[PDB]
Amino acid sequence: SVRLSGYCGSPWRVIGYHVVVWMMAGIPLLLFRWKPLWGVRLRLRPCNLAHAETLVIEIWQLFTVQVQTEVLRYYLFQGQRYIWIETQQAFYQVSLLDHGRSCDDVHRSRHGLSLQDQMVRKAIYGPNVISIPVKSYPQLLVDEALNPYYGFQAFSIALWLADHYYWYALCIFLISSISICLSLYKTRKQSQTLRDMVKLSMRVCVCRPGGEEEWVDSSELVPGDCLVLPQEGGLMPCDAALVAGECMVNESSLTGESIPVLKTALPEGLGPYCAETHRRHTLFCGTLILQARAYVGPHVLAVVTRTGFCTAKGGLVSSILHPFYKHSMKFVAALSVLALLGTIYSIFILYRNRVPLNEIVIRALDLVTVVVPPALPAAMTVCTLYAQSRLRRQGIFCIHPLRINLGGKLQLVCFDKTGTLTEDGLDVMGVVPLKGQAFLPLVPEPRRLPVGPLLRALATCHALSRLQDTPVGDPMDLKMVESTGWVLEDSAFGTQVPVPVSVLHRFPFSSALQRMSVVVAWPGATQPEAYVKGSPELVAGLCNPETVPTDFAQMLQSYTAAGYRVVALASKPLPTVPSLEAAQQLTRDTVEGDLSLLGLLVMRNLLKPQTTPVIQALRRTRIRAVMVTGDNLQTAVTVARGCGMVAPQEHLIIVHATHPERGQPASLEFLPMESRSRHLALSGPTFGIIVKHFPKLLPKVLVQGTVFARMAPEQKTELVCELQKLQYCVGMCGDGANDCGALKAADVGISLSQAEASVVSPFTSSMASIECVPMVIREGRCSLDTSFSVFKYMALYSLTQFISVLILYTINTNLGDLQFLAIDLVITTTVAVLMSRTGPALVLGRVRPPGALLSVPVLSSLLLQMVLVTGVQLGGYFLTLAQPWFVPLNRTVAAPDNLPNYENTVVFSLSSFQYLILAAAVSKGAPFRRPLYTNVPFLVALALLSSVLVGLVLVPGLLQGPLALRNITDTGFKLLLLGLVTLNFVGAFMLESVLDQCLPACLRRLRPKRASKKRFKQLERELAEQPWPP
Ligand SMILES: CC(C)CCC[C@@H](C)[C@H]1CC[C@H]2[C@@H]3CC=C4C[C@@H](OC(=O)CCC(=O)O)CC[C@]4(C)[C@H]3CC[C@]12C
Ligand SMILES: CC(C)CCC[C@@H](C)[C@H]1CC[C@H]2[C@@H]3CC=C4C[C@@H](OC(=O)CCC(=O)O)CC[C@]4(C)[C@H]3CC[C@]12C
Ligand SMILES: CC(C)CCC[C@@H](C)[C@H]1CC[C@H]2[C@@H]3CC=C4C[C@@H](OC(=O)CCC(=O)O)CC[C@]4(C)[C@H]3CC[C@]12C
Ligand code: ALF
Ligand SMILES: [Mg+2]
Repeated sequence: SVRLSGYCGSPWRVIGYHVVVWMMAGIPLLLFRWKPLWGVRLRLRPCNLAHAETLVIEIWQLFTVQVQTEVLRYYLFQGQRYIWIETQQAFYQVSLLDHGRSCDDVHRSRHGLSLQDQMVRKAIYGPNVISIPVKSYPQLLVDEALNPYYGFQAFSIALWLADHYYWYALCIFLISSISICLSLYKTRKQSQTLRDMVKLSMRVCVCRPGGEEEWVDSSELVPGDCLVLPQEGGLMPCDAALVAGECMVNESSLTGESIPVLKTALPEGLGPYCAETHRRHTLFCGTLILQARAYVGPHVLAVVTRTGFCTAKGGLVSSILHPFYKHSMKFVAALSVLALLGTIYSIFILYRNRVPLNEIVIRALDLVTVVVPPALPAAMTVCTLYAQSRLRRQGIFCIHPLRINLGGKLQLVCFDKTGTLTEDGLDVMGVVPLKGQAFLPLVPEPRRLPVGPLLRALATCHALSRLQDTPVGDPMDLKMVESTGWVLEDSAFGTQVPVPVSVLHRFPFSSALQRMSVVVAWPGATQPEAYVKGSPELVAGLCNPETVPTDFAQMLQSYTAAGYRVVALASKPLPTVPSLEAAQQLTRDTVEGDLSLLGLLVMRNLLKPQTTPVIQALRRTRIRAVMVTGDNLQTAVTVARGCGMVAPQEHLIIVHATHPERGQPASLEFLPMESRSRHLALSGPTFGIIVKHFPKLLPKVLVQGTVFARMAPEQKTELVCELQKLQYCVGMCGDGANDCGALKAADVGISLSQAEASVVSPFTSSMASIECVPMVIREGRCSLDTSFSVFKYMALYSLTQFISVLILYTINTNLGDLQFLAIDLVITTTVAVLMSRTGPALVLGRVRPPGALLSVPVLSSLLLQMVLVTGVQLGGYFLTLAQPWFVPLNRTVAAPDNLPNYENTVVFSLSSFQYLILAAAVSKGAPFRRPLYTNVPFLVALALLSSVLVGLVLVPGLLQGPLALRNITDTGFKLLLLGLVTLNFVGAFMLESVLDQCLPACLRRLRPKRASKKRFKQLERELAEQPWPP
């Protein structure tokens, strides 16, 4: 359901809105960006939809759209046009304008569209272009830079500039500015790349009423134009229906398969033309026409049905354009409420301490920046930068490094079959000869055959030509001739190293007979030899019944039930004289009759050598591998059993759904096919029928579905989205244009292609194997572990500084600008960068990292470490006050005037060690990272900073002038402080170990969680309890 709200404008009201939102305050702009309803109710008056100039489109999601008048009122919502029909008084979508018009209606368009008609239809539908918007850098910045965090960072920078904290403000400002500039550049470059990808400019020939023909740009195409298709082929500029002639189309952009698809003219009937019902008569935008035949009439005719975004390619592009962090944000909000409480206490004590008002405000507001660290996201990003560098070294290119963290959450990866799991093209599996009347064993090496009829039939029965000293022609012909070892030189062929045979004539391959004929001869022969090659069931009807085996159909189906490309070959001795004076005057029908079937050639798309190891490694780590292919279900099932997606002990069930016809509803048919433990296999049609008519059975299908074949690109996207609705973290790995929606919609989409799929995918790999998936999963698990560690350190760091500054505020002192700077810059930056440094573990494990920062382990660790930190700091403070040499701090003045003093000195000396202790304690090794002792730079940095601090404590006058520290002459007290920090070190490491070891066991044995939050785990539970298909 949708709702259209109409708003006009008043100039006085427009100026009034602008002044009230600009001169009064800047906050109203952000308030209106957070809810645009108030902004549109203030700036625009409500107007009747017939006069509206602004519409609020709400689907809950709210959108605002400007209404454009040519007259023709219309608007664009997500690339789709909604023209205003005055007679019906509504904004009707242009996709529905000629919906349900008959096949005779399409056929009457074969004479073309006039110029007046084309102009009105271009006014209505627009140009035949997929127009992708590339925003300007200000327009692009308003989206990102208005992040709430960036506002908090701006507030903190302004505060630090008001507080003479210039250097850390400059560091934070530089980091944020470079990050924003990089994000803007990346987004604009990706937009420009996608725009260049979807752009299609070409000259097309359209029929015009009166018999004429006009060459126009493909953008001038409107629904109702009659395209004149080139006989030589080419890219299809729009969606069309064939009304005259036939075509051979490469539909890999829709299916991923380069096999030629035959398109025939639409049938003339009084029934509504449908792109799915008449898919075999429809030419889709972006697909490649290989050749077009005009049997009746001069030229091949197609009637334009959909242009622009209304094409299937346009729908895919629109889906691409218009589709841990939660707990991080909630923890930051909790840090903010703690900031409010600490600010109240700070105001109270500073007013007690007789601090001036402006200084009270500065201190209380600086406490907020203290407890909420402005440098948290950069610290979280450093680990993803390390992971991205490692991945680029391994050949995997990531455009957004923060997407790497999602690799640690993946429980399911979807795979395209062709080019991703299997090779791009077919390979010669063998040739099946015939001895006598029965089949022979399959011969994997056709050149190992003797020099007989079948070898020369494989070698010379084709239509290849030599070009650039390289054979060019039919691809399967090229591969079989490469297999035979014979080299091309009508034509002649030399054996692999026999007698070189020369072709005497050749009859072309026609799509009607779907078979080819040649006539060959050689010196030392008795008579010429004619070869025939084509569809095996069609060649079998021409040979003698005493040559075709009785097991022919069964063997052919056994071959083709696995997705093999069988092609038969036959031959004939001809009583013709061995001369071209009679051999070129043969009619082909006499050659096709009385054949002798020589055998079959079996071609298959082989599984890549890296596929089965990776799939078995994924299944061993309990990650679901799902085949989502555009190919047929038999090939998909065979490849899924081949790559180990379906183990031989496991059961596969085909789910077949039937459309609800007149009088009976849709039904689900389950047919178990002989060889988790239960896998489901279904087609695109079945997937759609289940999505529409069985929405309660759909989750079980998605939880048990392993093979999804014959899927359209939007169906791949829908599968990815429906699996994400089950709370899966979904990965997609594909290499085709039909995979772009699923690669953009997936959490981790890896592109095996460098063209037209690299644009929309977060990750691109230079290797054509799926070995990138375990690499990305390992790097993502390492990055998620490292990000947990860095977040825990920054939280502990924020709290430690909070406790320090509170203890010091209570006595009317502070830490010190240079002590603040040491802690903020030197310690914290060194620690964050060298924590993020370590790489991933070498082995994938079955257990994956936690994806929740609000977990009980994380919160318990933080709380206990902070208890120990607060205890050590308060104990050192109260031990300092108990000393005989201790003197109070002259509370009459405030910091930094009362510095140096013993209290700040001891508090800083303790907390500065605590930062390194917590840094070392939150860091982890196994199972998702390399061992912590291998991080030699980090350990050396910890030791060096510890030695610097031990010098600050022990060596008199060491940096005490700069850091405004007080000299303590009691060496026993300094040794007591060092023993206290050693206590904190040992206690922090023991706390981390005790938690990481015994907290899971206690959480399990104490309160058992029988039900997971994940929807798919609950579905797996209830399927284990009650298996759905009985
Ligand atoms: C406030 C200021 C002073 C902070 C400055 C911090 C920078 C010096 C940090 C932030 C990100 C760090 C980078 C994070 C990622 C990497 C990748 C790393 O290279 C690899 O990981 C290759 C490994 C492989 O391919 O096997 C080299 C260090 C480097 C550039 C780090 C260099 C130091 C950087 C630039
Ligand atoms: C007057 C005082 C308060 C100013 C201190 C100067 C800082 C700008 C210096 C002191 C310590 C320096 C840090 C020393 C250690 C590191 C780790 C280093 O990491 C790497 O080189 C990556 C190599 C790898 O991982 O392979 C990046 C620079 C950085 C953060 C340096 C950034 C600049 C720092 C913060
Ligand atoms: C006055 C100066 C010289 C003080 C020196 C302090 C050092 C003795 C501290 C600083 C950092 C500490 C290191 C911090 C962390 C590690 C990793 C830790 O390894 C493990 O926890 C096992 C599993 C894993 O590596 O993940 C072993 C101790 C060690 C080297 C610590 C050993 C003692 C170190 C070197
Ligand atoms: F390459 Al595919 F489905 F196998 F698009
Ligand atoms: Mg593919």
